[PDB]
Amino acid sequence: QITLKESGPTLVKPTQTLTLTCTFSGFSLSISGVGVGWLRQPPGKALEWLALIYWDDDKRYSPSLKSRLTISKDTSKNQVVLKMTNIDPVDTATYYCAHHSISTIFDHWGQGTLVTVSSASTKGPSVFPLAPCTAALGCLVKDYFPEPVTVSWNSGALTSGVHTFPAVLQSSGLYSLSSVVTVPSSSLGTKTYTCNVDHKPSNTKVDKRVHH
Amino acid sequence: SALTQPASVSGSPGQSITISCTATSSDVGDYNYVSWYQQHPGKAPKLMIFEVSDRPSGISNRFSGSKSGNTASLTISGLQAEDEADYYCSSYTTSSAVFGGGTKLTVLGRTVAAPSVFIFPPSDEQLKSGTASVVCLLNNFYPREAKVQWKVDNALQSGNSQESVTEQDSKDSTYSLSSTLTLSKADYEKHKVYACEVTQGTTSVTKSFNRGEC
Amino acid sequence: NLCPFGEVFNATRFASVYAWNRKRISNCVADYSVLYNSASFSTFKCYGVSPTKLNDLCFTNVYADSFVIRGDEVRQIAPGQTGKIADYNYKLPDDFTGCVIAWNSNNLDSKVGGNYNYLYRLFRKSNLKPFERDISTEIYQAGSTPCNGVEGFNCYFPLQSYGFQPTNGVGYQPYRVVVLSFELLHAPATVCGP
Ligand SMILES: *[C@@H]1O[C@H](CO)[C@@H](O)[C@H](O)[C@H]1NC(C)=O
Repeated sequence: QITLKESGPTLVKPTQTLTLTCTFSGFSLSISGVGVGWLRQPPGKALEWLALIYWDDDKRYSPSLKSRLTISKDTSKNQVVLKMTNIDPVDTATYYCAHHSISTIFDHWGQGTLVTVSSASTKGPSVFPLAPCTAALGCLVKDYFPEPVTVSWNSGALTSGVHTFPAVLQSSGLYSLSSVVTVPSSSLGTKTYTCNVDHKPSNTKVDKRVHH
Repeated sequence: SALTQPASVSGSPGQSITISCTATSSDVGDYNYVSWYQQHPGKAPKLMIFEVSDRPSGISNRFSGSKSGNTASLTISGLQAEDEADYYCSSYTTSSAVFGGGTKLTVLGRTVAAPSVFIFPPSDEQLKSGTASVVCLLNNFYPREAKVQWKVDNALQSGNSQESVTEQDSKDSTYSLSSTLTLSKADYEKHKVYACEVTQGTTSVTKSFNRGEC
Repeated sequence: NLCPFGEVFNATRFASVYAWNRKRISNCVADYSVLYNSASFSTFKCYGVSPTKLNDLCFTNVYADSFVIRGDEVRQIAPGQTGKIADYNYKLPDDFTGCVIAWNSNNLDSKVGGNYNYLYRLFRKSNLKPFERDISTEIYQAGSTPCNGVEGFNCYFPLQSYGFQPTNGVGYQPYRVVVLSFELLHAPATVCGP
C-alpha cells in the first residue's frame, strides 16, 4: 500500500532551519507522472501547499515561500526532504507529506508532524483571576513553556461545571489557557474557590484564590 | 484566497447538503482538476472526490461532485453523524496546488442550546506587568458554530484575539469556548467600553463592562 | 506471434515531436482489437485503409511513430497539412497509407507550474520531407549577422518548450500520438490481423 511518513524535530527556534523527511513505501518515485508533496496546516487554519518534487527531479514551490524552501529526493533511501530556512513563529503547523498525481492533486497523506516554533526557554505560568465586574469564575494561566500544565479546583474536590480550555501558543512563543468553573451566586459568599495550577516542566505549582 | 468555500454548513441525519468552492480568479484556467478532502479532528485529509466528480475506490456513493462555471460542489446525501468533519476543496493555479479555506460541516445530533455569556476584565495584578487580557466565555452551547466579536468603544477589533474550544460534553454534547482579547496596558487604558458580541442564528448577545468601574 | 503494440502505445516515456521515435513492426499478428477496445483515444483517423477491415489486411511492413504535441496540433498529423509541426517536426506524405491515433495525456505530461520537458522545433530554413527527422541544436540565423553558436538579436535557439499546464483547456493539453505506416509491397506480407 502507498504509505508516507514525516519525521523531524518537534521544536525549532526562530531564524533556524527546519529539516523534515518523508519516508515513503508502496510506490516508486521513478515512474512517470508521480510526485511527492509537502504541505502544512497551522492549528485551526486551512491546508497550504509548500513544495513538490517529480519522478524526474523537477521541483515546484509556493511562489510566496520559494526563497526559503528547498526540496530534494533520495531514490535509494525512499526519502523526500524539505528544508525551510529562517523559520518564524507563524511556521508552527502540522507538516504533511503526500503522494502526487495531476489527476488527484494529493492522495495517501501522511499522519503529520506538529512542529512548534518558539524561542522560549522553560518558564512557569502566571495565574490571574477571572472574576466578573449563577456566577462564573476562573483563572487565566498565562505565559508558560513548555506544555503541559494541569488545572484543578479546590484540590480536586470541585470537578462539576469545570471547563479547562486547551493551550494556545501565543505570538510570544509562550502558552496560555483559561480554566473556568460555573458556581451558584447563593453559595459564592460562604464557599471559596481556588485553582491549582501545576507545571511539572519547571517544578512550579500556583494556587490562586478567586474572589466572587 | 484562490478558492472560496462557506466557513460552515449544517444538516440533520438523512438529509442532503452541498458545499461550494468558487474560484476567485482566472488563474485556475479550465478548472478541471477539483479534489475534495474530508478531515476529521487530529487526522490527515482524506480524498473523497477528484477531477470534479470521480470517486476513489472505497468512498461511499453518498459523496458526489459537480461544477457550474467557476463553482465546484460537493454533495453529501443520506447525512450520517460520522460525516461531521472539515471539508476542503483543492485545485490548481498556473503556479500552485491551492485550497479553499475549509468548511466545517455539522450534522445536528440534538437541539440548539444557546450559550451563557460572561465577560471578564483583566485583573489589576496583570496590568502592573504591562499586558491586559480580556476574556469572553461561551458556556454549554450547541452546535459548535458561534461568531464572537470584540468591540472596544464600539470599534470592531481584528487580529488581537484567539479562540479556544473544549471537547464535546460526553453527557449533553455541548461545547464551551473562550475568546481572549490581548492588549498592552497603554492601549487598554485608552478606552472605556469593552464588549464581547456572540452571534448564534437569530440572536446576538453582547456582554460588556466599563473600565474603571471594576 | 502478437505484434508489440503495447510496447508503443503503453510506453512509459514518449518522445518530443522533433526527435520522434520509430518502431519497425514485422513478422507478427497485429490484433487491432486491443486498440479498438481502448476508450482512451480521442482521434483514430485512417488513410488509404479502412479501420473496420484492419483485422483482415496484410502488410509487408508496419512502422509505429510516437511523440507528444498539443491537442490543437493533432490536425497537423495528416497528409497535406501545414503548421510548425507538419512543416518542421513530423511530416506525413500526400500518398499516406496508415492510421493516426491520438489520446489526451494531461494526467501524465502536465505538471504544476508547467511541464517543460517536451520540445518542438520552432525555426528551420526549409520544410521537412515526408518522414524526415531533424534533431540538430544549431542556432537559427534569422538575420544577416552570423551567430557563431551564440544566442542574440535574430539568432534564436531552434527548439521551444511547450510548458504543459494542468489549467489549460482540452485543446492546449498534451496529446500522445502514434502514427501507423502500412507498407504494401509486391512481396510476401509479414504483418497480418486475426
Ligand atoms: C495498456 O494497458 C492497459 C491496462 O493497464 C490495457 O487496457 C491496454 O489494452 C494496454 N494497451 C495495449 C496496446 O495492449
